[PDB]
Amino acid sequence: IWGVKVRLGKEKDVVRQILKKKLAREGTKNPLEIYSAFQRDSFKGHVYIEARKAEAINDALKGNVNVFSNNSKFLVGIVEYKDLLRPVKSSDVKLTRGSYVRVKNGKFKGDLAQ
Amino acid sequence: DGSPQHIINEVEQLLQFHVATYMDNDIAGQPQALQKSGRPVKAIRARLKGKEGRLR
Amino acid sequence: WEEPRLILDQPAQHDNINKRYEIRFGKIYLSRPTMTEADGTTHAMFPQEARLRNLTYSSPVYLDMEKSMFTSIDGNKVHIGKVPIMLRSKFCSLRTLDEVDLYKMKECPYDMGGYFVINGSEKVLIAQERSAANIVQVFKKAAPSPISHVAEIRSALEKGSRLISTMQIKLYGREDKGTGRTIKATLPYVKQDIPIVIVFRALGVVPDGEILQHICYDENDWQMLEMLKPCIEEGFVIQDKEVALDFIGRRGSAALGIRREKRIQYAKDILQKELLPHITQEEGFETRKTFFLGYMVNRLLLCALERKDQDDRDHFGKKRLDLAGPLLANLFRILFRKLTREIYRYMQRCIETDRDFNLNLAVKSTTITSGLKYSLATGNWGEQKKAMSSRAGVSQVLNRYTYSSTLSHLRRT
Amino acid sequence: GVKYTCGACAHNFSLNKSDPVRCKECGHRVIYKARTKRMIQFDAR
Amino acid sequence: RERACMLCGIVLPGRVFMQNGCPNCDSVLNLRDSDQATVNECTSSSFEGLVAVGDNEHSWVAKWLRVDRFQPGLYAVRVDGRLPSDIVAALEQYGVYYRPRDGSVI
Amino acid sequence: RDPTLNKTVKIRQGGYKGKIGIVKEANGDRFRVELHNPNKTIPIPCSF
Amino acid sequence: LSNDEVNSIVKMKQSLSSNTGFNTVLKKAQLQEELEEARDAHDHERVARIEAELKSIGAES
Amino acid sequence: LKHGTYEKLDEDGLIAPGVRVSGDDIIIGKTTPIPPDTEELGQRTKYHTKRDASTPLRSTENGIVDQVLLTTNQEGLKFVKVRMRTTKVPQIGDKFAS
Amino acid sequence: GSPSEPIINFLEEWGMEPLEDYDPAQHTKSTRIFVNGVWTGIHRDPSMLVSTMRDLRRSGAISPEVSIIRDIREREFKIFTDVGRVYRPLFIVEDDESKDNKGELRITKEHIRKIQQGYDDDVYGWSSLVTSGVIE
RNA sequence: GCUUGUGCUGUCUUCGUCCA
Ligand SMILES: [Zn+2]
Ligand SMILES: [Zn+2]
Repeated sequence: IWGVKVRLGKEKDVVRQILKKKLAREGTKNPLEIYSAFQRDSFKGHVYIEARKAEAINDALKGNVNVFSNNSKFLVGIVEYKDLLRPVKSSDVKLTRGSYVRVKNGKFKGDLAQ
Repeated sequence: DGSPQHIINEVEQLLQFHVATYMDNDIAGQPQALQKSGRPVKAIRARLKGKEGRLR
Repeated sequence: WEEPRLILDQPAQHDNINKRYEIRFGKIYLSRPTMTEADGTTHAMFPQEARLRNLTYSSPVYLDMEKSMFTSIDGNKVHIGKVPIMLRSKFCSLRTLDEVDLYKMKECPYDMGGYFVINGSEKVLIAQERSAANIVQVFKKAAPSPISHVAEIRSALEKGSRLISTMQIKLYGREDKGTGRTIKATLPYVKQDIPIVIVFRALGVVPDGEILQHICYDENDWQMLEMLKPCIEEGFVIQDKEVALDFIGRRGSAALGIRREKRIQYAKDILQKELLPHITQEEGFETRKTFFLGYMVNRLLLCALERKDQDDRDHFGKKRLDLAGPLLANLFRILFRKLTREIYRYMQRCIETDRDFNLNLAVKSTTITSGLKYSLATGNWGEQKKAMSSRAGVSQVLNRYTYSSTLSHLRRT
Repeated sequence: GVKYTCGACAHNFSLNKSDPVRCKECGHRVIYKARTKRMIQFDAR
Repeated sequence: RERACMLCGIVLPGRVFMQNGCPNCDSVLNLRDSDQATVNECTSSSFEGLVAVGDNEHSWVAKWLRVDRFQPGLYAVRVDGRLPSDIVAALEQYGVYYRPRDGSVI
Repeated sequence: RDPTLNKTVKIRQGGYKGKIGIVKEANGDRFRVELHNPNKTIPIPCSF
Repeated sequence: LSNDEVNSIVKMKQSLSSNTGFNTVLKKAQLQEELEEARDAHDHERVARIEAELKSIGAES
Repeated sequence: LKHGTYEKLDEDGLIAPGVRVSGDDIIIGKTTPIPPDTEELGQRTKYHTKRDASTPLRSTENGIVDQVLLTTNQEGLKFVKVRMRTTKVPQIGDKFAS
Repeated sequence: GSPSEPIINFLEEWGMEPLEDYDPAQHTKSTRIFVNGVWTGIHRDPSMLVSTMRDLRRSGAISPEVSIIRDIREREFKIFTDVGRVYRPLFIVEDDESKDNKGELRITKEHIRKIQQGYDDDVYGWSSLVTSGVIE
């Protein structure tokens, strides 16, 4: 797994472009030899691609404008693989009826409401 | 929340850089902390040295 | 017209259609200075009004942009900015006015012009003194240094008169120290110095006798031949053109891991271009470059053998003065490159939406307008964000305490 | 209430702090205030 | 407008789920032959962690997310909301065990 | 507050007879009057 | 008065304006600009008319 | 407000040419608006809504107002220039040279 | 600033030989020719060449602000059309030995009278003096 | 019956003055 720094707010765009290129080049003489790619909202500015060769990463990033000029790629440690996909604030279970909450704005700004 | 060690290292180096350039912005061998106008930040050390410094 | 073609390509596959999008720059159109009011009307501007109302005396610049849509299966005047006008010049409104209308316009007939009016303030450009380009200068390095003499040349293309590259030929080894007195040549985009014999072979002249034929011009001078002997001994290890080019290509500061053939091509590129660019730029024209290298080495040897004094740095016939023309040309080159990059970025962003852009929206005239206005108003002769580490005082407020002081300020360097 | 004078055609007019600063007849954008009415005295020295 | 299918984890537009169904979960949810009810309950528009998979068979990420037997496309690490009890019981009738991707179950 | 502040005044006696001025300071009888042509301010009793 | 009304009044009086030194200088400058535009466009017919008009307007004292 | 005088200004906030001016006197009167305080508790005509931004004459200078210019800037707001004139007579301590 | 292409054309017209036809052993007495700091060729009769270039510049064929320099000691002949060179004018003394006017100024009272009148006897100003060969 | 109001930016750059 390699991680590459990209411009802020374009991570999902890079993910979709990588998926589109992988689908388009599938079944060709030189297909995009990658396996998966993703990103996390909390880990801003990082795009993680799972592959086996650095040339595959270079081919995947070729033709993209959100990637910075320098090859800001690093090797993700194997122990970090589980941490990259661990969930966050998932235990929570929506709002509960009958609870007392406060109002952020409006004419009743700050009044407690059930 | 969640701890990828590389991101911890990046943000903690950013914190170290901010604390270091808050006191000394003339560190040799690294770029200076700059203002939005491009002028360098006036650190505490630069307030105390030179003809216009606190002492002289 | 220096960079007249912006090019965008897109090998669309979504039926392979290779599409090239390119825009050409045409003619430049200038006008007399105009003033645009808040209510929307326009009228001809004169310098007294600009002085009284704190306006800028400047004129719009228009450029013809032509767009073409190339596709292979396998456009009018755009306003690019406002340039301040120098008073009493060919493009000033006061050039034509005779003595009577000059009085009616509240202009003094004794006023001579030669300045600009930025925000109602009179600014004068001060001539900048620089050393001449394309001349060989040989200097003596000081004692606490292995180098004893240096031969440096700064190269500038005739079109535009802009510095490109600097090449030095150092003479290592002190008198009776450091064993042999080797001559190493510094090359652009090369991390470590190179002996003269290796680069001479790389240009395409292998035999050592012909290297001496190029360098020296009188065989009976045994002293210069003796001084060149250590260089021949050091360069004897290389004996072929291609290995010499490869040796150039390893140190060429490029990305690590480049293949041998690509290294040789990179050496050929960095040798044809950026090595004495003022001589020539085309292929197979390296004979003149070899002769000029021989000339530089001959000058270095002539100075090193105490046959001639080192060049006078303070000689005034080796200096040049930059007036309003060259300074504004350099500034306009920087600002136009910035505007072209902005147009490129906007075009790249717009092709995502796939629309027939007007091309009157990509151009930001505020770039050139604000850059010229800032540089003339503050005197910092560079980009506003690059104000730190930039030349200052190039533009000053005109002195008006007395007539003689105004004349002196207008003729200063 | 206050008198002015045009910078081009030297025409006199008045403004009421609500009109645009312009000459009435020739539309110049530059106008000048008129001299005061207070007594002006000098010591001739 | 895009929604993340709760069962298989794929992310597709909600109208794509309404018109064509989920290409993987159609065998047990019949999403292509169902109303907006099943689309709304089995797919959620609130998610996090967009994932694009090219080769399901050899990707360790696909095995870790249990999506190596599904169609390549957009996937979500975490999906807000869980499948209802009746749908869980229906899946248990088919012999398939449902493991929630909401993160709250581990 | 005196009713003579910031009012045009004329001097009738002394060494500055017949000079137009403006009252700037008036505390006790010694009115301070600026002179229109000489760029100066001079003390003067209210009687003058 | 508004800006548009003031400009309309100024244009009306300019139409009524028989002659004014400032306006004659401005018109002569505008004619000179039009003349240099015609000269740079290699229009040998317009430039003669502009020169004749300038000769008629000119010859001041 | 400032410590200088304001009686030399006209209705439009500008001094007129021909008037004597001393140091600190106000020659251009300008105000900027300010969100009013709780003075809406009742202040019939004496509740402050403006802050003074007037231009005084230099404290060391005095003279006569020579010319007052009024126009509009590039953006479209008003724009004033006031010129002061004075005569300087040679005295002990003035510098001369051949 | 002036273009260097007419200078190269004039030099090639008057017998300058390019660098590719140059052998340093054979040319032990030829003069190197530089144009704007670029060694462009060689010549074996520099006297006639410098005389022709100077006469052409004095007649207005070459721009008056072009530099024509002959270094006899170093066997070099340099020409500059660069921008930024500071120059001053001087009277020209007739240095031709074969002429009767040797050692005398080229400018006469006829030139002064023409300058005072303002026109030639079948505008006569400073540029007329410069292109007549009496000032350079 | 009517009473007088109480203060000031910062940072650079340039040009100068008197010594040296
Ligand atoms: Zn008028
Ligand atoms: Zn599904």
